[PDB]
Amino acid sequence: QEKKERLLREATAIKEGKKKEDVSKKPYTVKYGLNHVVGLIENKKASLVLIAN
Amino acid sequence: APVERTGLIRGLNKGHKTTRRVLKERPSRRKGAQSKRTQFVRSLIREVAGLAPYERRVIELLRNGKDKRARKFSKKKLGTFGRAKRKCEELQRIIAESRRA
Amino acid sequence: AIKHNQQIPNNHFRKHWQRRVRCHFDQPGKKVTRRLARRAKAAALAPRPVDKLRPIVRCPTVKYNRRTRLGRGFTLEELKAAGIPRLLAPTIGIAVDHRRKNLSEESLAANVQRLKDYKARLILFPRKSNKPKKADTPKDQQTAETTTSLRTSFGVEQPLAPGFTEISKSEIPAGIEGGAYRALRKARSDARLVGVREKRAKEKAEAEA
Amino acid sequence: GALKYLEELSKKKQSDVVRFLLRVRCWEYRQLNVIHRASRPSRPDKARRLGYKAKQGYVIYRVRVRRGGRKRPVPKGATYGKPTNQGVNQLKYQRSLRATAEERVGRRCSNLRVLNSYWVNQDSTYKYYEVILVDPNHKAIRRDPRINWICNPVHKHRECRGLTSTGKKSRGLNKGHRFNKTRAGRRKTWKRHNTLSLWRYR
RNA sequence: GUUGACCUCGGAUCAGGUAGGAGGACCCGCUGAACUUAAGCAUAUCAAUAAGCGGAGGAAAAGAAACCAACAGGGAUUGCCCUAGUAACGGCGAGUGAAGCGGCAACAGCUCAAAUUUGAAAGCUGGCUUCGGCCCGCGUUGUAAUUUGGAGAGGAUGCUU
RNA sequence: AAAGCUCCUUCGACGAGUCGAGUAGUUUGGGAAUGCUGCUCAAAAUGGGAGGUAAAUUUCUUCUAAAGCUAAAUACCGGCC
Repeated sequence: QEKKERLLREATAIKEGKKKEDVSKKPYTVKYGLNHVVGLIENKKASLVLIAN
Repeated sequence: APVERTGLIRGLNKGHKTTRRVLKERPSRRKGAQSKRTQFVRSLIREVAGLAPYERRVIELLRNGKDKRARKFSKKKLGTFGRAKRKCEELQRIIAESRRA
Repeated sequence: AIKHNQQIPNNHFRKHWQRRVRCHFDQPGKKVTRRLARRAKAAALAPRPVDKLRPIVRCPTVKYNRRTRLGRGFTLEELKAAGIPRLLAPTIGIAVDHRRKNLSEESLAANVQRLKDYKARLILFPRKSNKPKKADTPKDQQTAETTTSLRTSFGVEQPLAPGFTEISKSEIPAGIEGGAYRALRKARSDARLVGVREKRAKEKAEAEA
Repeated sequence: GALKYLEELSKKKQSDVVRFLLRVRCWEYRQLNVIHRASRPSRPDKARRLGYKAKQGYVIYRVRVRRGGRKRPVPKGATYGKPTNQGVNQLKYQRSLRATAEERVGRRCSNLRVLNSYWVNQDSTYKYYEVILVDPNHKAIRRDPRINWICNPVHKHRECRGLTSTGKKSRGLNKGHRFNKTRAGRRKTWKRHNTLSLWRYR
């Protein structure tokens, strides 16, 4: 729901001349996916890790 | 770089004279080369999994003991003389570092 | 059961050979089929030749070492020297050999000459007539007599180097210092004794020191 | 990235961690049927390496085999032949247990195709294999061009014709001076070497 | 306690699908003899054949080298001629017996695993729709683009498609 | 948006109860053992295989296995003509 409206919002902005990255902002989210997370900690970018048992 | 040929057959460096050249290395010949990423993984997994039964036996045989039994035992278990030598020489390194540690 | 002086026979007719006998009673019939296929293929490739350019190659044994013949494809280094895109080459009929490599410099030189004078003799129709491009043919040197075999028009000029030549007298060189039969004997004996001679020399130096 | 670590760990089938794990899982089997479904692969890296994907139409089965050499089935011990071939009790089968395992699973699932198989566990009297199969009638399969080559009517039941990886091994399909008599098909080359050809103008 | 999820194992004349049999001249496998020859006969030969069993197509199989070579080196696979009744095997008896190179027919190259899109699962079966889309579901224990050793990734630089 | 070419400090991931060894049976022209299969042991990173006589020491040559697809030259009178 949020993604579809967000993609619509930026679409209507690209048609009057203003480029993208101007109606939106840098996102902060949590990360997941087994191999994905392994990379994030191999690169020393992670701060806390929670593992299921 | 490459040596020249003598120009007459039936000799020690026989051949037909030509200007041999050096050619850039093919990407298919770097097969058994060490890479700085695989070594990280192997070290971690070794310290997670541990040693093997026959490995432990030759450790106690190698330390505080002679060395011909170690090589004979390793060949009987591993199959060939060449692999036995490499395993013993590499295995010597791990025990030696621990003592230095 | 031999009875007279004959040659000892050996005829490998002891299995059920009669069940696997091949007879070629359709030799002319097949020939006709092959010719029909070639004409159909020639009609499909309307202005292009039928074959594909091959490079020059030397036979790989000590016997047959003298002759040359056609190869399978041009190496990647040969294409780069002539200045031909890696991927465009197969399209325009030049072949490519993934796995051959150039050790000397005469085969390299021979083949780049082959490519260069081929590109000079190559027409190239544009992809769309109403919009020509820079690398196409300018539509006026576009009508000329063409070839279709490409094996006879580009075959090996001479497989074997000329048999004999002539030189003025008093220009004939002199042989090896002592004979040309003693040279062979000496060059043979040296390689026979390479191991022993080097070992004997090495021991003396280390032992004395 | 983690899948690389899995490959490196599963190589050491003697370490205490690995050896214990097999011991428990092998008891989990041998209590179920000889052939039964598996909800998901037990060796994700080894399955991915062989073409298994995670999307509707891919299935994984598990099978058990008897193990050991093959005894000649004949009444009592009589063979009624010459002494050169009358042994019954040290003979060996000419295909691999993998092939036998694959064939039984294919007969069970008569509407799928057999892709590959791999080794999971092993006992004194059994060997356990896992088999990867593909559905050739699903739309999600027919849509993708990396696999839809299997939907053609020429790949029917290739496990029992000897076209999987284990089948190609038990036949002599490799290049070189070593695989001479079987490079292109043992029967085919025998016919070629043993035919007698006559032309018109001899 | 109530409620709501997950994992494994089931029911249903649930919605939609698919295999068996025939033919088997040619093809891919498994299993597998003896008559006969050796002037007897047991290793050997007939034969890696006949009979039995499983699996497909108009062709099938094989195939882009963990190849051949020891050269001034060749370059996927298939077939004919030659190599050659040769190297070799064999109560070294009867007998059996390939391969490289060379000429020709026909030619055609390629995709996946192992990398974090992480500034946005960008992917897909099914149902309804008026054709614009929507809903549940699959899926992060990994679906698309990117890379396959000929390389490639990361950097500059100017051209072309 | 996507693609091709010329240069570069530096990086450059590459398939495991597999390869290999011992032993048994079968087969091949393959001979101190060519391929296949059962049992026991069971690897490595300039590593590994091969280089047609078993073994040790020191060099050299050539490719990169244990995952996959693809027409033509070829066989056949079984089916329809």
